Amino acid sequence: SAVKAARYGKDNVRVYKVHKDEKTGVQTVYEMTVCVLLEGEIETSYTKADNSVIVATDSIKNTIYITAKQNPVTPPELFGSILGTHFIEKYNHIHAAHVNIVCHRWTRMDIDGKPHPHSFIRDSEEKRNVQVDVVEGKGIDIKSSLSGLTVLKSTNSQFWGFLRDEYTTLKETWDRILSTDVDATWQWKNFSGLQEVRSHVPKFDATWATAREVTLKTFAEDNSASVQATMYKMAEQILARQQLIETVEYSLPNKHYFEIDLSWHKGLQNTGKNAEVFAPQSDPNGLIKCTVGRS
Amino acid sequence: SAVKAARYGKDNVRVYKVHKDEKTGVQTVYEMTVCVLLEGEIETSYTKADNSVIVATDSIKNTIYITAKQNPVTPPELFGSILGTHFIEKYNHIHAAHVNIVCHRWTRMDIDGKPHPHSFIRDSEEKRNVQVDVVEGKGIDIKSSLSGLTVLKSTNSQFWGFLRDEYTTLKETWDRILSTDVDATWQWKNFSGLQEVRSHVPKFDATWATAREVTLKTFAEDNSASVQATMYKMAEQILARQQLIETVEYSLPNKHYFEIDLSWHKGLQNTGKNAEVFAPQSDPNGLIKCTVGRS
Amino acid sequence: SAVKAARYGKDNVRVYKVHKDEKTGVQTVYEMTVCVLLEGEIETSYTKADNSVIVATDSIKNTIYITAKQNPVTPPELFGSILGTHFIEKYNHIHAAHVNIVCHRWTRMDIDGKPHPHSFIRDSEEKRNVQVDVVEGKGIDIKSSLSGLTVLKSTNSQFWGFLRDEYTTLKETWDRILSTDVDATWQWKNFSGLQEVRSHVPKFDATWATAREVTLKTFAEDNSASVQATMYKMAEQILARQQLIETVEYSLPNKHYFEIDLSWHKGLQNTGKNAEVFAPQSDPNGLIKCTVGRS
Amino acid sequence: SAVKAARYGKDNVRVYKVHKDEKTGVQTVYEMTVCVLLEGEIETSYTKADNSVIVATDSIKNTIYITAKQNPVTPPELFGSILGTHFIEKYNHIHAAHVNIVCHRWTRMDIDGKPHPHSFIRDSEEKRNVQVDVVEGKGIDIKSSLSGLTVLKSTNSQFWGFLRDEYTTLKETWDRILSTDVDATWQWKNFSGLQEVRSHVPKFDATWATAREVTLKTFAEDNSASVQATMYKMAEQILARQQLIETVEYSLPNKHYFEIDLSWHKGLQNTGKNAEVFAPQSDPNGLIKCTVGRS
Ligand SMILES: O=c1[nH]c(=O)c2nn[nH]c2[nH]1
Ligand SMILES: O=c1[nH]c(=O)c2nn[nH]c2[nH]1
Ligand SMILES: O=c1[nH]c(=O)c2nn[nH]c2[nH]1
Ligand SMILES: O=c1[nH]c(=O)c2nn[nH]c2[nH]1
Ligand code: NA
Ligand code: NA
Ligand code: NA
Ligand code: NA
Repeated sequence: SAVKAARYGKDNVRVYKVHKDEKTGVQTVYEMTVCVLLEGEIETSYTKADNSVIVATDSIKNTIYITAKQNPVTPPELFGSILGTHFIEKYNHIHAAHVNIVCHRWTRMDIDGKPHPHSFIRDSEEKRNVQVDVVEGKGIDIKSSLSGLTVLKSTNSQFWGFLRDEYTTLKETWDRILSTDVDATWQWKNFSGLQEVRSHVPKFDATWATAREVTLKTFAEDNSASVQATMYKMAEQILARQQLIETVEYSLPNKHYFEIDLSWHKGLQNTGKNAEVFAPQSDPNGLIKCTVGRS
Repeated sequence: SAVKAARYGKDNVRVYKVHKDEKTGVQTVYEMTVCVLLEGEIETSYTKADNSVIVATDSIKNTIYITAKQNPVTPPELFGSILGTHFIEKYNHIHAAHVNIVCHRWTRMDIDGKPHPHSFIRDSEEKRNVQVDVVEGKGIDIKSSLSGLTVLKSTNSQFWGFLRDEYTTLKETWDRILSTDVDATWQWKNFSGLQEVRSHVPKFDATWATAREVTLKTFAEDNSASVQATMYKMAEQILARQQLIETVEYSLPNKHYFEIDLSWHKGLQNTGKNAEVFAPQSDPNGLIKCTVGRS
Repeated sequence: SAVKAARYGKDNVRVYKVHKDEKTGVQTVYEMTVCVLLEGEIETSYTKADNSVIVATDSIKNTIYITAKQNPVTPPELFGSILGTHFIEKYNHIHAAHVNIVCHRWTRMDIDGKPHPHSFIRDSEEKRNVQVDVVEGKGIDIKSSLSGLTVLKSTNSQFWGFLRDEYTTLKETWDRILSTDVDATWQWKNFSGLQEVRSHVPKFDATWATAREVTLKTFAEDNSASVQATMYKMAEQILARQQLIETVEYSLPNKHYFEIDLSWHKGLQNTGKNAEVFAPQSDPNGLIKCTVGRS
Repeated sequence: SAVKAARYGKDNVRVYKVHKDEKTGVQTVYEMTVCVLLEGEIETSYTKADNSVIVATDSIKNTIYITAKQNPVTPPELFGSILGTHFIEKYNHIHAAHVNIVCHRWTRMDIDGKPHPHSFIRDSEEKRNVQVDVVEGKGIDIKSSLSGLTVLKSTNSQFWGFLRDEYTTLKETWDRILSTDVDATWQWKNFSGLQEVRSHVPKFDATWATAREVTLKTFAEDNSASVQATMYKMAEQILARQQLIETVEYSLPNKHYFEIDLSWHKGLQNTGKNAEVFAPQSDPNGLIKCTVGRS
């Protein structure tokens, strides 16, 4: 037998950082969960019990805290690039670092119409994520994403004209509920190293904001022919607005809400144009994916 | 042996309702999870296999949908009271109904600065709940609550002057992070029946809004001596603003964020006044509760 | 306003303890999650910011580890009683301690037909729990339980003869699937203090084993007329086998598995006597409870 | 813009099937959760709102139930292969089907030492999974796995001799606790189609059993030099025992249990050779992966 692939590191490292403006008294907090996995010339730890090649996962944990102390943690694309580069430069025999960061929302509270200097609320479990792969001699590959953005529209979704055969029971519809949890990922062109990532720093927050805005507006305004058609419209717009993105991937569940026929009870009308009360279905769910790139 | 207590019903009934304004084209959605448990002269279903006394839990499920079709589902205090009253009036041998409702957030989207007519976002997993106990001859008892409101302040929390003995290692502090998930319950005076609940309908949404506002402002503005002292201030204010509330109960975890001593690494300073990077602790957590009533 | 009730402490304290037999080399592990909440003369911490009355929750955490180091952690009824008694005896102004323990399964592995000396498997998420309330001058109240015991029988469950009215759509059946997650609690007679709890130590593990065995055998062998009737049979037997138990409470979900009519597809027969493929329903679910005591 | 990749289908389809032996009266149940995603000539549903190419996800759901009615559902490798093949053969424009199956445990109850004919228990949340990719003209690729197998050993694990530098605080140890949740995947050689999969049917259950047995015995008996070294030993043995497997992948968290220094309290000794009480850590955790193939 032979080791074909190996990676190891530390997962689920929770990190909080506070920034304190001495002039204004305003504080800003960041909270993330970080995973770092390393690859390199480490096969002998598996095959020969040679621990000399192992940077202990506990040390990886320490390094994450030290790096957060000495560097900006925002935008997460930058922090992830700094963290991954550290490992490949510091250790001769480590040749790739894989950094995943999940950013948790701490949104500044408004009290009496004014932003509070040091109080925050978790407004939703929506996350902003990055995956950064730093590979020696091959640069820095970054995939940015938003996830856990849960939306619903109560009309202006249709689904008709699909294939009908002996396995089909679904009725065509011209008015249904559409609800989903949005997972959207944009993949940046390869960067040559940290200097290049640093050169593009302002684009990271701006592109996240654009991706979010395009997703929300398109969902709200499209008279949707299907999840497929609506998601493609979102991806097309993101690619148009940021030239440094190579591909956009969406993964969308179709979280079904079923009509409830109540006509058995005193002829109560609750279907079609008379539908008011629906039964949300926990499972199963449609799952629709697409990756959109440039012509 | 004898049956000392019994209750049965349907849990986890998901319900969605849409309201459509024909004049303006605006749609408003409500989504809840409902549990209804019944009590009454039902012992023989347990002791003698006498199913004749059982209103099937499937029928309870149907009744929830029918009731939602025929009645307002907001405020949830009213809907719960209507639903519970139905069971005790309809069935001679059912003498109490226990209705629990969890309301899920569907907040209207703003697109380009204007409220969208039929698109919604789940902004946080904060819930608004009710527990309604309808008991034949004893009226309607309602407990309203908010839960899952997650907040953090990065300074203006202290904890010193506590008991110190041979079990104590905790250092006194004059500046710490305070973070919690708020669970707050206000218990209404007993209502004589549905007519009385109907008479107070506007107070339900207004009191929820007050409870939320008081919680947020007090958390943000109190220079907190302890979770205990801050929570008492919240409860006192709610009781002052709504005379029809008898008690307010808070249950607050203290979600700890620990300093990380990095001085072992190149004398890096990250404690006390120099603390910037902290380690959020998933467990254990303090848990602090109090019920506040009137003198 | 006045403080009507207050309790505070530490939740989610994970504890592991190992016992090592020096003679045989056999090791035995215990893992639990512990919560301890205290009550007493502590109102002033809430009303006056008087922390002098607060035993810090961090100190409660330390005490749990110290107590586990110095005492047996099994049976959990005993450990909980020792832990609660400590707080009311040590602190003059603390008058009640509420201890909740969840015991996690670590079952000794069999390798090649022989029990391994120091390797364990988590065989299911079934838990054994205790709630111990130690109240100064009022003794020790213990509720023992098992939870998370998930079972299914594929036949020998019926449900017919229930109330039928205009809200009823459920068909009577003489053969259905029955599946549930068992939550069973037995409440001991009040104990005067630790000496009395110590006197009954062997009864705790034996009664847990009896409760589990009675639950499994009754579920498997009863030709069930309803969840109600089957659960009552379980409770009756437990009360018969242990005189020191005052009440037994069961709380059982009815986790539905629905028939799927496939007759629309080539007249395929999959209902009634021909039912082979079913759709498990995640929600809603029936919920049936009963508390059984002595005549 | 252009569609670079697309797949869509139905996720979270829960399925139960019962087999009834008429001769013996013995019943056997199977429960799974199934996901099926399709690929093919479907770009126009995204780009042109052309639904004519869409096999509705609802129809995919129906097909799963129909297929389960007409075919064995065990071993899951076979069922997944039948299900995937159906889609590529039935629909001209569908060229790949991706089937994921999670099998849930329903283990026959022993009552009074004898196997019960129709009663089952969920003994642990361990799963047996398959991923089957059926690609037109390219055969059938199957990855089989077990997951959620949670184990702990209380001694006979070591970790010393790792890299030490200025980021290192971890002490070397010759005796620690090792606990993990095992995720193990074996990838079969490509099969030419269903006939070939059918030819190897007995190997599927036997290889799963071997993988499980090798994992448990190796974990229990290895005096482990590291997670890396122990996992490699497991993989090597599986590859030796089944020639039709090409690679074995393990992904193992290192779920840490920390010593608790209690010496501050009356010089209590609870570290090193005196360690009895430990603190399980929920996070962070090491994460160690390896893929082992043939020389
Ligand atoms: O088994 C281990 N492998 C590792 O890579 C490691 N790093 N810290 N502790 C560890 N234990
Ligand atoms: O066992 C049952 N008990 C009930 O109360 C019930 N209601 N619907 N189905 C049921 N099954
Ligand atoms: O606010 C607090 N209240 C308490 O009771 C406590 N105990 N430890 N830290 C604490 N913080
Ligand atoms: O938007 C949809 N896309 C689909 O592929 C589908 N299949 N069923 N319903 C559906 N809705
Ligand atoms: Na390197
Ligand atoms: Na009545
Ligand atoms: Na006392
Ligand atoms: Na095809």
